[PDB]
Amino acid sequence: ALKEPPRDRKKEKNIKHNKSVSLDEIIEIARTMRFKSFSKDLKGGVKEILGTAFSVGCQVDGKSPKAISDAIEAGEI
Amino acid sequence: SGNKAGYFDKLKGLLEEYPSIFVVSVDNVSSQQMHEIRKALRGQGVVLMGKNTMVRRALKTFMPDHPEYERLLPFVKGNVGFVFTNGDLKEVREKILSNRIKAPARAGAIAPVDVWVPAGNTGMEPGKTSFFQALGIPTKIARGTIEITTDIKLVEAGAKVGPSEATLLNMLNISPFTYGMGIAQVYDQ
Amino acid sequence: MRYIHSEETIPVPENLKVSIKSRLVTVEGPRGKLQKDLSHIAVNFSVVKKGVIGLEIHHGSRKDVAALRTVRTIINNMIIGVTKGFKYKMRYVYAHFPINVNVEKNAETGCYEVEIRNFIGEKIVRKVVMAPGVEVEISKAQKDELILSGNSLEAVSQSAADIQQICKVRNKDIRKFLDGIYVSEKGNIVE
Amino acid sequence: IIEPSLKALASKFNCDKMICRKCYARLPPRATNCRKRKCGHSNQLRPKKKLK
RNA sequence: CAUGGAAGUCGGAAUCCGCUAAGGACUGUGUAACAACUCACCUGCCGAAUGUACUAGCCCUGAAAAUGGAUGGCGCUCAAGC
Ligand SMILES: [Mg+2]
Ligand SMILES: [Mg+2]
Ligand SMILES: [Mg+2]
Ligand SMILES: [Mg+2]
Ligand SMILES: [Mg+2]
Ligand SMILES: [Mg+2]
Ligand SMILES: [Zn+2]
Repeated sequence: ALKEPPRDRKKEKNIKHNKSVSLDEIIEIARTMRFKSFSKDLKGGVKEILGTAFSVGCQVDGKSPKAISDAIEAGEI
Repeated sequence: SGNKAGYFDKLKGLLEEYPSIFVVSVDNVSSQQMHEIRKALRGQGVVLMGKNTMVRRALKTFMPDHPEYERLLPFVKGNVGFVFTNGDLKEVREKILSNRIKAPARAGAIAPVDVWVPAGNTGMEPGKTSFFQALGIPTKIARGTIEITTDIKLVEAGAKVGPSEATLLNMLNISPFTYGMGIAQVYDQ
Repeated sequence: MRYIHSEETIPVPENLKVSIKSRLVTVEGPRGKLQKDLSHIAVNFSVVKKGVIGLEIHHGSRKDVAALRTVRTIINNMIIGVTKGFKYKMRYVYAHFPINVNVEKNAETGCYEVEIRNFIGEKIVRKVVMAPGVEVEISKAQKDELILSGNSLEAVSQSAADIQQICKVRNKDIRKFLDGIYVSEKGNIVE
Repeated sequence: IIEPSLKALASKFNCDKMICRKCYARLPPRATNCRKRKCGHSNQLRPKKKLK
């Protein structure tokens, strides 16, 4: 849903890789809907999961979704 | 073999902290069953089973931390798991017995007891009558529903179930198999 | 490199009798009697226990040791045949011309012979006579089945292979002309 | 026409084979060396190509 | 994400985490697509060796000519061969 601007019609015929989205607490807020559906202990694993889930987007700017999830240094909530 | 090395410290660390160990005899049980019982017992107790421990408990038996391990040495035979928990033995007697699944037949599974279909109305679409005619079951269509007038023996106890009857058994939601957790003798009780 | 001692054992059920003399095996049980001659192999037979037969080779080479398991399985097959018998099943496969067979009864002696007509629409009448001790039936369980049964695996299998080998197509592409008679199932008479 | 299971049974005996590249001998599907002596037990085998 | 439709399996580029001894942004089949099945992988049995390349001794294929034929002959196999 976040994507990039609006996915206007007749634009998906060519490459549609312009779906870059920001990497911030907005994704962590969106993770509460899933709420660690499959175990994940206290949802720390789910937090890493959802963070690295947008691996195509490569997070925002220099930071990468995989690097962000791999580095266990952020707050739980 | 990183997980192989990681298993050793977990087993020795976990055995000493928990004074109570419960043995479980689980065999041919679906993965989802262990998933659900793991989530049910997630708050209290941790369940973990693995390959046979030929010398990994014998090393704990050599040194004196628990003289009672060598009493439990001969109890391991095969496909037996261990449960580490801190709850009472009385309360854990029937704690893990929940969620007994209703295993369907597997096209030839030996039925221990004779299987019978009680008289009644099946209620399904009458397009399936070819399945009944395959076994030659006397069926009469009433109000668009197939009704079995007279009970017909499906398979003798201890005999292989016919593939057509076994397939019909899936949609009929009746089977002789009920799979559940197995309780083994623990601490010579 | 010569191996000092190689040994194998065969258990024997409490139903049949076995006697060996000059490396000649005689097996007799509820369903009949069989004979085999093994004078061409240097093996030492012995009775290990109350119901176990042992056989072994001393100072044998690799090639000599190889035959020990063959001998063991042959005698085990004899035991199976004398206590449960054998049964083979075969199927007929034709595309256009139906193939007709006639398994007439004993021809004044114990041998059976099966007559095959109308193979790929040919007017040859072709005749094969099987070894004694093999019983042939046309199945009534379902359509287009031939049943072979007997006591000895070697004779039952050889007769079946004779039937398989007699129906051959010549001067044609066999990837296209799949006409013929083939074996489809092997098992025991009991269970 | 031939029902598929019978066609598979018949194909098992004359379609799924290995072919030696030196003497054109028929070999079992999983064989690795030719059994004939005139080619020297060569290990240059190719599958029998199907008909299509 | 495109998408009748393509929940791995026209496809594009990515390819993470949960819980395990292991069970996948999937190993195929299958299917509108899924599911299913299987595979992979670990475990239940088991009971001591295994796999992958190379090196050289003997033997074999590679090894087709004209009168009948020559390790000197007969013959020889834990040799009467090396
Ligand atoms: Mg031609
Ligand atoms: Mg030479
Ligand atoms: Mg010479
Ligand atoms: Mg000389
Ligand atoms: Mg010598
Ligand atoms: Mg001399
Ligand atoms: Zn060859």
